[PDB]
Amino acid sequence: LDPGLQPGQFSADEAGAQLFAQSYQSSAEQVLFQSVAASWAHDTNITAENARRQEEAALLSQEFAEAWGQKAKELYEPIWQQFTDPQLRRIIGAVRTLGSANLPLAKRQQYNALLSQMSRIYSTAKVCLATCWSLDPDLTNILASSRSYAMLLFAWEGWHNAAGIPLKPLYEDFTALSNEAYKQDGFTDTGAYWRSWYNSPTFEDDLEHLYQQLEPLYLNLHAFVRRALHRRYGDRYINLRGPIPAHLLGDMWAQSWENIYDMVVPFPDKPNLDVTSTMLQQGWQATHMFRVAEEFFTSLELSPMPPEFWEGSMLEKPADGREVVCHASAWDFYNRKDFRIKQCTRVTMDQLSTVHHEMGHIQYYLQYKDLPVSLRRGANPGFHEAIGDVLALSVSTPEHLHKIGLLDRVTNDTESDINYLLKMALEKIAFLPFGYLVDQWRWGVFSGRTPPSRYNFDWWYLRTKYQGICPPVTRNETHFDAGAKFHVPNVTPYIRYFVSFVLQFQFHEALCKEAGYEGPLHQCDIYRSTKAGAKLRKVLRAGSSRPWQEVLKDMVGLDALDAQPLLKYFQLVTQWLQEQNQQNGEVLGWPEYQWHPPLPDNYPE
Ligand SMILES: *[C@@H]1O[C@H](CO[C@@H]2O[C@@H](C)[C@@H](O)[C@@H](O)[C@@H]2O)[C@@H](O[C@@H]2O[C@H](CO)[C@@H](O[C@@H]3O[C@H](CO[C@H]4O[C@H](CO)[C@@H](O)[C@H](O)[C@@H]4O)[C@@H](O)[C@H](O)[C@@H]3O)[C@H](O)[C@H]2NC(C)=O)[C@H](O)[C@H]1NC(C)=O
Ligand SMILES: CS(=O)(=O)N[C@@H](CCCCN)C(=O)NC[C@H](CC1(C(=O)N[C@@H](Cc2ccc(O)cc2)C(=O)O)CCCC1)C(=O)O
Ligand SMILES: *[C@@H]1O[C@H](CO[C@@H]2O[C@@H](C)[C@@H](O)[C@@H](O)[C@@H]2O)[C@@H](O[C@@H]2O[C@H](CO)[C@@H](O)[C@H](O)[C@H]2NC(C)=O)[C@H](O)[C@H]1NC(C)=O
Ligand SMILES: *[C@@H]1O[C@H](CO)[C@@H](O)[C@H](O)[C@H]1NC(C)=O
Ligand SMILES: [Cl-]
Ligand SMILES: [Cl-]
Ligand SMILES: [Mg+2]
Ligand SMILES: [Mg+2]
Ligand SMILES: [Zn+2]
Repeated sequence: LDPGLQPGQFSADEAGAQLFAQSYQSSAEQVLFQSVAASWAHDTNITAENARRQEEAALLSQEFAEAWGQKAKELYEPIWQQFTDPQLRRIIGAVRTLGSANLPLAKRQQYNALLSQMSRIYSTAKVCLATCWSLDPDLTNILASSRSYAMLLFAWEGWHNAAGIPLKPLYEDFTALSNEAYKQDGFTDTGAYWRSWYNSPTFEDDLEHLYQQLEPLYLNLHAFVRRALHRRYGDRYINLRGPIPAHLLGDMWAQSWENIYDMVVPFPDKPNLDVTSTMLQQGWQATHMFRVAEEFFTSLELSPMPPEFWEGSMLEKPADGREVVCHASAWDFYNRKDFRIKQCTRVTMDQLSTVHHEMGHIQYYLQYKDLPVSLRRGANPGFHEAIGDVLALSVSTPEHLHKIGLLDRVTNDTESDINYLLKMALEKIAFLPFGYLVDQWRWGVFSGRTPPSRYNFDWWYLRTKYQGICPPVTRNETHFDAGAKFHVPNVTPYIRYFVSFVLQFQFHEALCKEAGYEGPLHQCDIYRSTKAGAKLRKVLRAGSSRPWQEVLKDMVGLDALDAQPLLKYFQLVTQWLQEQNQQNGEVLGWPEYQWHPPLPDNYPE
């Protein structure tokens, strides 16, 4: 470790810990920068050489964490928990938590190589027929636009086999090393460390209680959509009392159902609220999508994207041969200057939402860039996920789409409302069970309740339990279907997204009220509300300097996650779907839990 970066001397009392914390953060900024820079260099240009440089950058961060962490334990381990300044307790408590830097050097190298190899498997997997399809755009477009059961099945099976199977041995090894590292910091397993970010002793119970409120909305949406699919695919491929085959819902993971809106829209004679075809007819490209998203942010008197963002970002998939990680991402280089998005942008309405999601991450980075590096985080990780989704809620309204030229026809009637709320339910309510289950699966793997011998059995137990889907071909434990979802091999926690899909409606309600809007919540558009912008800016500028419960109280008037704003938003369609399902004599749920569809006659082709 370079001499500039090593801890010096500090007094073993609270006053010395303040000076230690100040000096830690000054050096950490430079270690953060070299780490982000090396991760960026590779994911936009996947080469063996860039992988090696990234592993070397990771090893430097471990050296730094060990040096300062051992210094913190030497001076403050028996006393920091009683320090009077709560912000200091948070920083010292983090520095004493060494993470993978607890691992001896050989195991650090093994850990870092596993993360590199797991990333590469996921982001270079292909499905082959001589010629081969990538996840993004090829398989993504098949799942979204094909209505051929056998083609959808070829893409779904091809992807899950190609990405999952080779990951399993690596994921087993990663899990053990990760647990070994965090156990030395005092956590029972890695999942307990991840959950600690929310600083709530009742986190898991609080989440389960939220899901109990939301589940009836999902069950009714599920039953209605299953009926719509039955009308298209027939009684052989859809069981009206069983789980939906997992490849028919528009998305590789059945996690958003937006793409099947045309099969479920209740009143197709009203305006077509999927504006993709109009974006295509009008010639939108990726740069238009990012500039329109930026202009929403500046309409609120939030910050434009700086030149470094436009000069450095990757906004389309390279067509010059390179392999890149196409999964969208937003980067803080921790130098207060460089902030970038990497997105393999496609010209679609749901991608326009994704652009806003990613720019929300950038806006957060811009607003807290001058805090100490350890406070340059969301008030909790769910806050970071909600920012862009909140703006996108306004952007998707038919009223806003009209303003930006994407929906000529204007209507304000009950049918048009049901159409819009149904479309939003396909995006937001359908996600909730998936958002919830992914880290239930991973928490059980980290705790050892789900050993390798049950990775897929327990995955599909949860997928059926919560989402009411089933795999369309037979799976066994050589399959590793969790590993075919980006966040598993890339070791990105997922419960942040369940939190953010609830939180974003709490934010929407608060901002709409601040903007002076007095209509139905689902028709609010906060565009050009500088008062809403100022209220949002306060959250963004706080970073993680204050407990999330108190930041939330200042913003929305309550100190807890609450499902009521989401329920208020959807109330009209919640009532409508319940009435429709009763009228159609639906079974809510999937009591034929064993059912799986047959194979097509000529399968594989
Ligand atoms: C789409 O249309 C709706 C409905 O419009 C009303 O209903 C239809 C059937 C016709 O009668 C229209 O002429 C009506 O306007 C619009 O929602 C209404 O928006 C207006 C604001 O533009 C709202 O009026 C405000 O309401 C404030 C709150 O008071 C209400 O709340 C009490 C409970 O405390 C409730 O019981 C009562 O109904 C009150 O009206 C009030 O402070 C303020 O001064 C103003 O009166 C009205 O409440 C809205 N109705 C509903 C049902 O939400 C949408 O704005 C319109 N959308 C678009 C995009 O144009
Ligand atoms: C680690 S980092 O430096 O690279 N920066 C992170 C953000 C740091 C936040 C600070 N803690 C990052 O960029 N992460 C990538 C991830 C990508 C997306 C992702 O996976 N979304 C989940 C769930 C989801 C969320 C919103 C939505 O509307 C629909 C689905 C998914 O698609 O399954 C794919 C497109 C939308 C986001 C992200 O932005 O959150
Ligand atoms: C687990 O499954 C693999 C994959 O076989 C496919 O999936 C099964 C669930 C089943 O539906 C099979 O009909 C599918 O072909 C099995 O490995 C394959 O076994 C077949 C024999 O059926 C053989 O021809 C292939 O070479 C094997 N490999 C592949 C990639 O297909 C495996 O035997 C199953 N059992 C175990 C314990 O892994
Ligand atoms: C990709 O990485 C290699 C080194 O691995 C480098 O020589 C090359 O310039 C990079 N390409 C781009 C477009 O940055
Ligand atoms: Cl965060
Ligand atoms: Cl999280
Ligand atoms: Mg789409
Ligand atoms: Mg989608
Ligand atoms: Zn995000």
